Amino acid sequence: KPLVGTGMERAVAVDSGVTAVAKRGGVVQYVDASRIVIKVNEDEMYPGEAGIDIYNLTKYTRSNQNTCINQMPCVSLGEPVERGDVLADGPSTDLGELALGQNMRVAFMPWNGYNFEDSILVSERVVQEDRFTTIHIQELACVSRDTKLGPEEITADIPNVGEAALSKLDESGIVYIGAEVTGGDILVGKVTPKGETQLTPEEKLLRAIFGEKASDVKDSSLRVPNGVSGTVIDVQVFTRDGVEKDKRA
Amino acid sequence: QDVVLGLYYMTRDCVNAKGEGMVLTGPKEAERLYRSGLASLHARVKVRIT
Amino acid sequence: EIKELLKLGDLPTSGQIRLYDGRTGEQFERPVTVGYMYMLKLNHLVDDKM
Amino acid sequence: FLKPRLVDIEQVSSTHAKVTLEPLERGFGHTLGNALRRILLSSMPGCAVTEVEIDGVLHEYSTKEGVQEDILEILLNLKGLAVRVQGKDEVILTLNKSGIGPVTAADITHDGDVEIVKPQHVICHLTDENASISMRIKVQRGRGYVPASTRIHSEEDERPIGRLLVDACYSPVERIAYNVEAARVEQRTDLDKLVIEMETNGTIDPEEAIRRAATILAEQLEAF
Amino acid sequence: TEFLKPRLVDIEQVSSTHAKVTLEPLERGFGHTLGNALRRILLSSMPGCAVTEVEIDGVLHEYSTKEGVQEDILEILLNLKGLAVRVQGKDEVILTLNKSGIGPVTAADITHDGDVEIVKPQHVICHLTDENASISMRIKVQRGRGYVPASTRIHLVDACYSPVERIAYNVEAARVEQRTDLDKLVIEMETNGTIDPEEAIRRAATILAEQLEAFVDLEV
Amino acid sequence: REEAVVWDILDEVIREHPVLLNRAPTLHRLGIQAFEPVLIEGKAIQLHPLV
Repeated sequence: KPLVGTGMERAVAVDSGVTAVAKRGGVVQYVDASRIVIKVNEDEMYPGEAGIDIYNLTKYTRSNQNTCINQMPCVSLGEPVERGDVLADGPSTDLGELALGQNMRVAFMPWNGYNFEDSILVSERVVQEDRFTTIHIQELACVSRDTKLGPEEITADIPNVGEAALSKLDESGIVYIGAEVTGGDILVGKVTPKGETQLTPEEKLLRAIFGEKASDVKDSSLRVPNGVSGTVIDVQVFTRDGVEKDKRA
Repeated sequence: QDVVLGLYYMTRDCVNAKGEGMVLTGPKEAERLYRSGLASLHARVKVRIT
Repeated sequence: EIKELLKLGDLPTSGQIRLYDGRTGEQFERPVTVGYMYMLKLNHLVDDKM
Repeated sequence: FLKPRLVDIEQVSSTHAKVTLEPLERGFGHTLGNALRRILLSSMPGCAVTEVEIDGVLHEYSTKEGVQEDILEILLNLKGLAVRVQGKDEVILTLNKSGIGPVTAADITHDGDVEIVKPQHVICHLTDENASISMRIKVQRGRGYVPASTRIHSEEDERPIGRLLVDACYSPVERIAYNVEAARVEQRTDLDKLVIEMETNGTIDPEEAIRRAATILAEQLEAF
Repeated sequence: TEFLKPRLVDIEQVSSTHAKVTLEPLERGFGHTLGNALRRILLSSMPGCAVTEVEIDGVLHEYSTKEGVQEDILEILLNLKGLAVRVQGKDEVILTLNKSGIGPVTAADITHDGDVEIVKPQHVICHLTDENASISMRIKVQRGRGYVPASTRIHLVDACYSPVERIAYNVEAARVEQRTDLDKLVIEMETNGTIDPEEAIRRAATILAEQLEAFVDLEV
Repeated sequence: REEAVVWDILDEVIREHPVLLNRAPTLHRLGIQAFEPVLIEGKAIQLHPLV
């Protein structure tokens, strides 16, 4: 939250849809990280259909900027709530105010040139406290297309990969939910037909020595971009209306 | 910038401080005088130099 | 008002205090301003740019 | 050539204390005190939580039904759970609980080498009459700061995906400060004291720490 | 929780009285503590002997003029300070400047005593102006475990004990294999020629070790 | 594989082999300068203050 403020941060946090504002005031029957159930007062409440407002909180999901957006309950089990009060905080909002960052202990003084122009010199306490840590949500997609040579398969059967490679994929070829991945890991196995290599001399000779059945299928599989490393929080599968859904889907 | 504030703060003189008006054999024991806290970084002093 | 609130602290009017180098353990000449500055991490992350 | 030695080590809280060294020669309280502050803050034992396998959960980014703490936050709470061991370099604690109410650090299963310094420490709360959370809290022991990330090179079939690695906090020491005041021992010309008022989570004793600090300090002197 | 100990890989030493010695690899944070501590000790506490005082054969004062020498008496006291004195079991020795003539009195121009060693015959004590010139005086040494100024001898010559002329430590990153960032501690020191720098370091942090002898156990 | 050996080889290929550094608004010729590469942990380039 800001240690030093104006008094507008509240208005910003609330007026922006990121927070969760109680439609009607009352007592919280139920508080869960997933959802919040509030029992309405009789004065605010309409005569029929009786009683409660249930707010389903948005959980970890992709934002437009590939950042994360996650709501947390700011209230407690069995607590009085006023109408128009924050029932939850969006990302970068604290207790109904607006927190865009973190306030910290800062000293103004030249330190050994390590802050030479505007350059900032930060302690280890900060990187360890994980306070300036940030969570990214990246949406990767794998496309099974139709080429004149044949349809592309999402199958987990991938030419030229070890057991360590095919491990992280289920039987169908899609990575398990929650499995941590880094650059090069196969998220979705994809194979596309390319028949008849038209191999040459010594290559041929080589295949003759080692006896390999070099495949009629090229590897198109979607793998994690180089250098980016994260955990899979979700998987979706879209299918043409009328094509048979694969095992995983 | 930082560097010039460094050399400027190094070489500037105040009117009075620790080590004012003493005499030293050379720069070596001048630095040696300063680092140990006996003589101020900036004080008017006669020193032998080559 | 700020200084007054600082009186309600126990902390100086100057907003500056004595600081010691974590390396040599010796003090720093002059007081240095220390406080709490709300700081933002923009997303220019170096593992995007590189 | 008087060598120094300690004197009353004054405990104040379960958190911190003031340790004192009487016989210090000219300017030696700084040359000692700071060099001690350094090794104290940097190199020191610790048993910070590492691997945590929770109940129905594949990863830290979900929400367990029946607890208002996101899994990630629960992990962050476990990272701040202070414990001490005796004869083990790694111990796996079994945490169980259910029913509406706060789950503290005293709800685990006691073990031979387990000592919980903060039984009030909040792991996560519990919002519904039947919701149950079982977790294997794998606490190991080491030095410095080992983030969850550098933990994977070795890899080697960490396949149980229910196992969430967390960043290693290992260090007793929070804040170490030293003040050298002139200590007049009854007869001597001018001698100084050393008051090192340190700060800890309670998982390390003042004499233990201040011993091992100087230990390592002179241990580096082995060049000669 | 096993620990990382270096042993000096290289001593790169210029001439004799000068030395630059590198110690790697260290643990992060250790370069500055070792370097600083060893520096603070290397500077202000080191056993050694030079000149606490000299009687003036010419006059009674530090302010006067000698017949046959242009140097002010304080000027010559300076030179005396820069004379390297290594004394044996004799605790306090005393020499004489006896010589006279048409040219400067060096450190080879001083009387030769039993347990006295001058490292530099080359040293300039004072010049000799023309002809006969009255110059010879006596010089008493003194011992110290530290540095004692001239004004400090309360009940005058600045007493320079510690053989160290200069001490500096450079901390730079050290690379070991799968270890990411370490300390590489480079000490650089000049001496007055009495004790060589290489052993000077050794006694310097032997002092440190002895101050720590009241604490630890195990490794040894 | 980023096998452990190759870093030592890269130390070799880097030594005497300068790299060119350039900034966006190149105005005078000094807008490009050649330096000697020093291997550094991290994704950021370290540029001498005097330059």
